[PDB]
Amino acid sequence: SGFRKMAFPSGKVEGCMVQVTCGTTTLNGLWLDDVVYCPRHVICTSEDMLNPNYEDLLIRKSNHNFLVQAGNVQLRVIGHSMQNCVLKLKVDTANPKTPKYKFVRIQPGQTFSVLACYNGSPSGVYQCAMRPNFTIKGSFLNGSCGSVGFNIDYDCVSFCYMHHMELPTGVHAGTDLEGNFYGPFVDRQTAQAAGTDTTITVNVLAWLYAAVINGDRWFLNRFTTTLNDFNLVAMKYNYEPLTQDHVDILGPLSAQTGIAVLDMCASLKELLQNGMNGRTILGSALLEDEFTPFDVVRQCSGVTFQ
Amino acid sequence: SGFRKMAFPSGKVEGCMVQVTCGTTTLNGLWLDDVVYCPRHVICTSEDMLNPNYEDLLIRKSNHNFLVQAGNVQLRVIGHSMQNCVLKLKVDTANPKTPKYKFVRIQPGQTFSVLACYNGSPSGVYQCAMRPNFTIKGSFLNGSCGSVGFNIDYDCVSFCYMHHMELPTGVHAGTDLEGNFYGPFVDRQTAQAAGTDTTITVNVLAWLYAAVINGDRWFLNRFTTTLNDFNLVAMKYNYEPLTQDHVDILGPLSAQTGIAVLDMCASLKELLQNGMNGRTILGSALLEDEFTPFDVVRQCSGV
Ligand SMILES: *[C@](O)(C(N)=O)[C@H](C[C@@H]1CCNC1=O)NC(=O)[C@H](CC1CC1)n1ccnc(NC(=O)OC(C)(C)C)c1=O
Ligand SMILES: *[C@](O)(C(N)=O)[C@H](C[C@@H]1CCNC1=O)NC(=O)[C@H](CC1CC1)n1ccnc(NC(=O)OC(C)(C)C)c1=O
Repeated sequence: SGFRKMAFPSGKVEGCMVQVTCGTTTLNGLWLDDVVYCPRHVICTSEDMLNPNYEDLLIRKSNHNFLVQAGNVQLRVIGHSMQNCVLKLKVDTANPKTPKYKFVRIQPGQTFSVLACYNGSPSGVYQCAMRPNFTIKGSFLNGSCGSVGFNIDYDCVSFCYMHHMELPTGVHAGTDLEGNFYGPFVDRQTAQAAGTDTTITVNVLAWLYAAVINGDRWFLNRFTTTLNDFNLVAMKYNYEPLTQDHVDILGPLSAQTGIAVLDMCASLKELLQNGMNGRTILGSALLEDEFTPFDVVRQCSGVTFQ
Repeated sequence: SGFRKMAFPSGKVEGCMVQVTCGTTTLNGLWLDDVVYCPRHVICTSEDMLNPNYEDLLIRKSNHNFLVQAGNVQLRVIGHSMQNCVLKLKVDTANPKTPKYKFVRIQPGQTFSVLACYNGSPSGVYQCAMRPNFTIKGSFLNGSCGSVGFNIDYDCVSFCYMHHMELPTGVHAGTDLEGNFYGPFVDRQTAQAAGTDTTITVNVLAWLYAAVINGDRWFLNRFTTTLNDFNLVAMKYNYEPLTQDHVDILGPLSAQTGIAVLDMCASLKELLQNGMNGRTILGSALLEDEFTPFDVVRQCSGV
């Protein structure tokens, strides 16, 4: 009972967070086995940031210019390399708290938890989605760079995001753990703007199913719709196209509630056309689009991690 | 920048969660030192749950009836006792991951993180306020009982809530870690209901400050209100009276933004009277009251 925006338990990731310092610059790194991953811009001064040549700047560094701290233990750096926009520091000590992990690249619409960190110390955890415009709506102050996003599957931590920068309007951009940016952004202090964002339609539908599961049913109407006719209406409200794959993905929640996906689509079509008229759904006055179908099932069925 | 509902990192608490089974009931316990804390209704059969005589039920139990598992490992129960609505199971092994901790009783309007768990295994983390009506708007399924709420200050975990029950409307009730319920609720199967709730005024003002700090400033206006005139309006909308103590508590946010509390109050009055006319604040179309002044400072400064 109840429905809440919920993050994964963060403990397995907390035990991987370190502080990385290069000259004057400090930010966070991810310690897994005998490697620390962090944003490559740790090697820049503020001077360099307008248009840094990272290959050149790194050549001029040595292992000893990297101070890595795990709490109050310094980790000795014995190698370094750059992969895209991440720096990999080889250290002489493997992290005893390394979880089972993998590195994944997520798609727009997918959600994940962020462990916000400062100076290598976890400070808070919250749930985000990769927006269609390849930004995230995060909460990040100076010092947060190198904080990561992740999912847990059973015992396995999938790292999908490392934080690098803030864009206009206070949204955020970063890379996968191979250092490739999500979106067309670059790690440079230069004019960049996100494209126009859109609503993640499949997620709105997941959350309408969540609503029904939790006893909110006022928006259910007597109609069905074709996929085509739904998309005609939804594109007019800056909604992402709903695909057959999305319809297929919503199948389990459809069967659970006994409301056909295209019947839910017809309800959403009416909500877009007529508004919510001051009413709320699951305690929100807007349609929520940062719960995936999986997120809904997970929360409504109580799936667990150890 | 940016402003998100944010829970504390849950690792220190995760290291304390165990599974407790008695008979056919399995739920969660909190393992600190050599004691496991859980809801006493773990000892009930469903027929007991009508008006359980806990004292007498517990006398009939053996330490052997309590199956406590921490991951793979069975913890032998060597002692049991009861404190209000909480059961304490002494075990023969002290939790090596016990953090620095305290048990606190939270006040209505204050917030805490919940670690929802099932079968002693962590499921998820989220933030709740203790409502004025002594409920929390949580997300809990069968098996979640014994999940706890907490705040972390530096390295010290302040435990403030343990989960016992759901109420009509899909809200939740529970106890402090001494087993005393928040609100007038009782741990038995009997029809119970939350009283009428009120909106935490000071928290709404904190969140409006958070909005301004993050550059969302459209609702600011050149007007001010007296404290009394503010309360006359807001109390019509079932907002808690704003006291001078509240105004004082907001002083750091007032100072950070340069907006006096009674200036911000004029925004709030106008939002209540006229609504948002299609606009949002920090991406919400409603006024949010589950962020404390501390939560906003913490998040807009980065502790
Ligand atoms: C990161 O370097 C750190 N040490 O924490 C930092 C994190 C940001 C600080 C405020 N919010 C953040 O998310 N990143 C940066 O400061 C980047 C570094 C660049 C290599 C990527 N950075 C530098 C300069 N400017 C910006 N943003 C900016 O100008 O924002 C506007 C467009 C909104 C004005 C930036 O992110
Ligand atoms: C808890 O015992 C557990 N094993 O997890 C459980 C948690 C709830 C189940 C669904 N979501 C929860 O939060 N608690 C209960 O089942 C309590 C036990 C009572 C001693 C306190 N309980 C028992 C009976 N009824 C209710 N409430 C109830 O039926 O609420 C309705 C009217 C909204 C359906 C209850 O919480």
